[PDB]
Amino acid sequence: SRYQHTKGQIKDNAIEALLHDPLFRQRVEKNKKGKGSYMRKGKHG
Amino acid sequence: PVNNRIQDLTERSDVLRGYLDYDAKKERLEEVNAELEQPDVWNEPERAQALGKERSSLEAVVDTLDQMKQGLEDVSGLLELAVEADDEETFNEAVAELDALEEKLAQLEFRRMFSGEYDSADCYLDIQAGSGGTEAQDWASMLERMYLRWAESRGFKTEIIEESEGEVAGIKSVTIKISGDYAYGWLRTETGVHRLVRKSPFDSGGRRHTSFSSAFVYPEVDDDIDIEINPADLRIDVYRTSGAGAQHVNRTESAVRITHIPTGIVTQCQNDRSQHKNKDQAMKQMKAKLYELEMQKKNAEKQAMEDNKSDIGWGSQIRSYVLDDSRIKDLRTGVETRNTQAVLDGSLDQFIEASLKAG
RNA sequence: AGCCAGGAUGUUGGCUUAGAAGCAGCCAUCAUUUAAAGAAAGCGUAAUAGCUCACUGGUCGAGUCGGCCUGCGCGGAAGA
RNA sequence: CCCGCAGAAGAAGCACCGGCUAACUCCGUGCCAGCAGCCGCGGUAAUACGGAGGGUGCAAGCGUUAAUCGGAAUUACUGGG
RNA sequence: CGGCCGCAAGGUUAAAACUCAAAUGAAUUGACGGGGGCCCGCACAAGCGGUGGAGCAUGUGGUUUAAUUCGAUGCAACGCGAAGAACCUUACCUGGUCUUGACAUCCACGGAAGUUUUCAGAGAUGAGAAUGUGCCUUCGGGAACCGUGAGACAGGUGCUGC
RNA sequence: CCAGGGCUACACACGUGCUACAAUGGCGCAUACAAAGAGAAGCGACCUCGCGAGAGCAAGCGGACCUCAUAAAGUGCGUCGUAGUCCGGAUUGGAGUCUGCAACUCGACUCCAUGAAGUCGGAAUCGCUAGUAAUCGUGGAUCAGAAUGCCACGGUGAAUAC
RNA sequence: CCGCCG
RNA sequence: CGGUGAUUGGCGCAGCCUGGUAGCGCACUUCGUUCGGGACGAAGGGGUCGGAGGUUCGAAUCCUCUAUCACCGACCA
Repeated sequence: SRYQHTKGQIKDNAIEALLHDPLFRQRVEKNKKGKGSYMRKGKHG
Repeated sequence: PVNNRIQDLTERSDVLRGYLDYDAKKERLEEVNAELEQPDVWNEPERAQALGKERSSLEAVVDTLDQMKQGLEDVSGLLELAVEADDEETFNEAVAELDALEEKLAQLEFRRMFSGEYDSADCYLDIQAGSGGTEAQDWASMLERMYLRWAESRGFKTEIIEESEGEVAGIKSVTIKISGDYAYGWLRTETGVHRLVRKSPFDSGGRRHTSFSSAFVYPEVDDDIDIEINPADLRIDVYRTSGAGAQHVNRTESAVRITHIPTGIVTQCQNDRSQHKNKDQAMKQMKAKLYELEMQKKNAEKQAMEDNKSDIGWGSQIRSYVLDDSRIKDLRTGVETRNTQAVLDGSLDQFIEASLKAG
C-alpha cells in the first residue's frame, strides 16, 4: 500500500527526498543501564 | 587439477536456470508455437511479427541452456572416463568444448544484465547522509569508502567531483564519477537507502542508532544537440507596431510574429526600428522559448517518473547493514553475509550479482 | 521494332545460422547446363513464392541505333 | 397443561490473561508486522505483537462502538477555592 | 471577530476550532555555577632538562595489498595485548590435500608398540621394501599403542564484553 | 594438514623513543672506583688463530667460590681550533662472522669504503622538589637468533619553591 | 577584558 | 546598431596607463588549542592574466580581431 510522504510534489530525486522524510529519521534506542536509563516502573508489575 | 572449473561451471549453470524458470520457459514456448499451429496468423502482420520476435527469444534462451544441460555432463564425461586412459589428446579436445560453453554461459550472463537505454555507459554516484547528525554523516562516508574500494577493484576509475564534508566527521554528500565499461550495469542495483545499525562513538551516551543514507546511481548521456527547426514549420508575419512618438510607429511593418506550429507559441518583437533586427531578435527569442518547452518536456518527465519512486512504499530500504550484531541482509534478494568487515571495504559482488539475476 | 518461344542448376550463398533463395546491405560476382538465361535491372515477399526485362532461337524483311558540332523554334512564362 | 414412547440421545460459545483488573508459559517475528482505554509494548530470551498449550471472566450469549449519569468534592446548595 | 471608549497608540469585554498528557506550586537529595568562604596535590609560580624541527627505532591512523590477521583508539588507545612475527608462532593470503577428523570418549575388526631405508611430491601425503612380535591367560581374550569402518559427535582465535 | 607468502607493504599524518647538532667536546694512550642479577640441549676462563665479529682446544661451575665481566662517565697526557669541521653515523657498495633445516622477501653483528639531514628547533607542550632532575654505564625476562622497548641495579649529581 | 555550541 | 571599459587564484578585487618581478582578504591544506566542533594561533600551497594573432630580444600590460557582461546614445518628422 501507498505511503503519504512529507514533501509535496517531489521533483528531481526520487530517493533523496524520502531520506529527510520521517520514514527515514534516525531511530535511536534507549539504554538500560546507560546515560538515560531511569525506570520509575519497568515492563512488568 | 581442472575439476575446480568443472565444479564451478555446474553451480552457475543452474542459477541461470532457476532465476529464469528453465522448465517454465518451454511452457510459454509450447504456448507460442501452438498459436503458430494455426495457419491464419498471416492475416494480422502487426500481431504476426510480434509472435515470431518472441519465438526466437524463447528459442535461443532455452537452446543455450539445453546444450548446456548436456554440456556439463559430457565435457566432464570426456575426462572422467579417459582418466582411466590419462590421454593427452583428451585434454586438447575437452577444453575446446569447454570455452564454447563458457562463451555460451557468459553471453547468457551478459544477456539479462546487459540491459537497455545506455546501460553500459559511465556512471555517477550521488551519496547523501540525510538525517541524524554526525552518525548519518559517518555512514555516508563509509559507503563512499565501500564503493570506491569496490569499483576500483573491478577495473573502473573513480573521480570525486562534488563533495560536502561533515562539520566534525564524515561527509554530508559526495558525487563521484565512476567510469569504465558496463559501469552503470553493475551499479544500477545500488539506488536505495542503506540502513546502518551500530553504536556511535559520536553519541555521548553510547546508544544504538539506526541511520540511513542514499546512494543514487544514474548513468550519463548527452544533454542537448538542439538547433533551429526547419523554417517551414514556423510562420512569420509582420505588422505595424503599437505605440507612439510619431507615425514612424504607424507606417512601417517593423514588428514581427514568429509562430511555431508544431507547438503553437507566438514569439513577437517590436523592439527595433528595422524588421531585419526585429526578426533576428524574435528568432533568437523563440529558440530560447524552444529551450523552455524542451526543459518543461524533460522536467515533467522528471516529476512524473519519480512520483512513482516516491510512492513505492518504504523508499527502498535496500541492504540492512547491522554491524553491531555482525550480519548483513539484502532486502529485495535476501542474500545474507556474516562478514561485515569484508562487505565494508569492498567485496560487494555477492549482493550485486545476485540482484542482477532477479529482474 | 513487333509477334511466338526459353529466361536454366547445386544457390535454403554464408549472412545476424530471425530474416534477404536475385531482390536493404559486405564481398565475390565463379564454375556448371547451355542457343542462351544478371550466383539478378523493375514488380512482387517478413524472407521464399508469383509477374516481366536484360540476354538466346524462330518469324519477318529493309536500313537502323546512340553521341558530337551547329541554324531557327517550343515549354518554363502569374497583376492589378 | 397432563400421560405415554424411544434414545446421552438434537443443543457452548465469546472476551480476556504486563499494571489498573480476576487469569501464564513455550514458539514464531525483531521499533518490522502489529497492539492500545490510560501509562505505553515491539531494537533477538516480548507473561503487552502473532500462534499454541493452560487459565480467568460472562454464558445463549459475549465483545466493540455510540449515547447518559456515576466515580468527579472536576461548577462544590448539600459539598471547593 | 463584534461592540463600547480613544486624535492615535491602544484599552476594555471576550471566544472557538485545534493540540498536549500534562503544565504547575512549595520543599528534599545530588550535580553544576564566568556565586561565597576555607583547604590540598609539580596545579601554578621559582627553576632544571625535554617534546614539537633533524635522522633513525617502534606503535597507530590512512592508503596500498592476494593478504597487509584480530583486539586496544579522549584523559584512562598509539615501545599497548606481544616478557621478543625469517620457518614455527599464525589466527591472514594464494594454491595443494582431508573427512568421525589434528585433539576426546564408546563400540566392531585388524595389528605387539616400534626400529631400517627407497621412490614419487613443494610438502602434507601415496605406496613400498625391510626388521621386531613382548610383559598375563579366560586361552571366542588382555591392558599399552597403531590402522580401519559405523554413528553419537568432536572442532571453531566464528558472533555478541550491550 | 602442508609448502611458499603476508603480519616488515608506503604519496602520507600522529604518538612514544634513541642518536645528535659538539670544545663543560671528539679521538689516542695510560689509569681508579660499583651494585644487582643469570647460568646445565646453559655460562663459557686460560691458550692459539683472525684487523675484528668469531673459531679451535679444553679446565671450572647447577654456583658468596666457576664463567658471563675490562664498569662507563671520571682522572692523567697529547692533539683538534669553531669549521658542517678529526662534529654527526643516516644511507649505501664490497667482504664477512654466528644462530638456525633455512638469513631473498625479512636477522643481529664485524671489517673496509661511503659521509646524508642536522649549527639547539614555529604555534605549542611534557616530566621532576631530592640522592630527585640530569647524565653515565651494568644486569635480567621473553628468547636458537633478533631491542634504542620493558623491568631492575649501582656511578656522578644539581637548580629552585617568594 | 574575550568565553558560542553539543 | 557604435563606444566605453572591463575579464587577474575557488570567490570578491589590486598590479595593467609607465613592457623584464603577479599580490590582498576570504575559502582550502597541515599542525596547534578543546572532551569534540566553531572561533583563535602557527606553518604553507594555489593562477602563467577570456580565446586568437600581431609589435619587440621579451607581452598580464602595447595594437588588432572576436567571445561574454555592464553602462551610455538610438533623435526630428
